[PDB]
Amino acid sequence: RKESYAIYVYKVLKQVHPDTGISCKAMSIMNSFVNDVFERIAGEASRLAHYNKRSTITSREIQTAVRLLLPGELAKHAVSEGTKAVTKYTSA
DNA sequence: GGATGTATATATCTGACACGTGCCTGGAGACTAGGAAGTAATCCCCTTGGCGGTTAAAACGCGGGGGACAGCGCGTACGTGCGTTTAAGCGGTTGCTAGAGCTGTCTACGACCAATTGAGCGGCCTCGGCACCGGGATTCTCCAGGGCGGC
Repeated sequence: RKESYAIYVYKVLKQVHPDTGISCKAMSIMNSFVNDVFERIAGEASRLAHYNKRSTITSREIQTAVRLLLPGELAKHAVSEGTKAVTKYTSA
């Protein structure tokens, strides 16, 4: 009961590299990275909601936080990823 | 004798004080639930002062040469100044649209709560692969017999 991100990072690793392992320190670094990106995007979306006098955080605020924080092709590819995930989640 | 410098008085300009009003946001009073303080138990990590042994890192000394720094020359590129151009800055036209603010209505979306159950965490059993032990096949070193030579 430690509430980590290790199993999902492991499944993503088996998606991109099915025959590659990962050490415990590298897994801790990946968990810290996911937590850092989560709190950056959530803080930017919270600030965006407060700037526009909105009481809710929607996918638009998350999208704007992604386009604000992520640079270059990372931003547009993450927008395409999140957009098609939201489209798949809505239709079904 | 005429006009100029200077002092006191009066009207006007301007920042500041108080009065008035709305309104809406903070304060007063009451109630309630849960966040956090406190308590006890268990277990593992950290503290302080020691010992022993390995060993690789740290320290010290010394020679030498590479590099930092100073000086000098030179030539070029930037500062300085002036005359000319040009465009910024201001004021102005003329319509339309974007956007803030306010009011109003409504609806879909998210909070909330109860029941459920299935994905996450731990252990247990098994397989894939690596490794330990016993047995069979192949090649290397050696001891002895036969033949020849000498007195």
